[PDB]
Amino acid sequence: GMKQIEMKIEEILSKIYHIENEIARIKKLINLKANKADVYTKDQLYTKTEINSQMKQIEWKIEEILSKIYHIENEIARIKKL
Amino acid sequence: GMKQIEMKIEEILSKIYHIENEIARIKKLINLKANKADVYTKDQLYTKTEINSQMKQIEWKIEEILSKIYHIENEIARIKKL
Amino acid sequence: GMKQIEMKIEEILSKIYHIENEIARIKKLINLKANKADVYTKDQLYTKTEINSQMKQIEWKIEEILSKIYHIENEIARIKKL
Repeated sequence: GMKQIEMKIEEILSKIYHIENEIARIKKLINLKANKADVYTKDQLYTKTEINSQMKQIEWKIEEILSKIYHIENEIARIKKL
Repeated sequence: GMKQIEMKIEEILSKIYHIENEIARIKKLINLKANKADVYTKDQLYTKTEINSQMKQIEWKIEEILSKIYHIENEIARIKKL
Repeated sequence: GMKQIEMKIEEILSKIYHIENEIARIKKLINLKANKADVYTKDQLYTKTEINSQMKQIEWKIEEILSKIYHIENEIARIKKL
């Protein structure tokens, strides 16, 4: 059954051929992936949404300050009879 | 030694079987990994700790301003004899 | 042609040997890659450059406020003839 062995070998060669192709693809895919060492994880970062919320709170405080200052400027104008 | 060849073939088939299984696993693993193109690296980002430090400095400045404004309001009250 | 079969088998064994080595390497590489589940993507994050721009705008507003307050302090000094 030498011909039978020859058939099993060709089957094996085709399996290997497709595996080698899949490995070539995999290696390329892996090179497009980010390393753990080069990135930060979610626990280490604020999102845009979170930063926006923090910034909006600062804006609010600044606007309250601007209103206070404007009131003071008019209080001064009143004191100066001006 | 046809039986001997048959043994080597079965050994090879089992090696291939396990390789194919490992490749299937790998492909699934890879699909769960983040692409370099979709993420920022550490050099491009501030952490929560860094943002917190920056925000705390802004808070400090705002509190110094609020204290200045409160002093000015009382200076005005004193000028008004009020 | 038993010797011919023996040659094809050794060729196959060497192909498998190198594949197994490449798979071992791949598995190690994959373990160094970041998971999608553990990271944020670009659309979800501000970069250092963007945060710096936002912070610089806050600094600008704070400096404008400090200048306003300094002017008011001197207006008060003038009112007090002091």
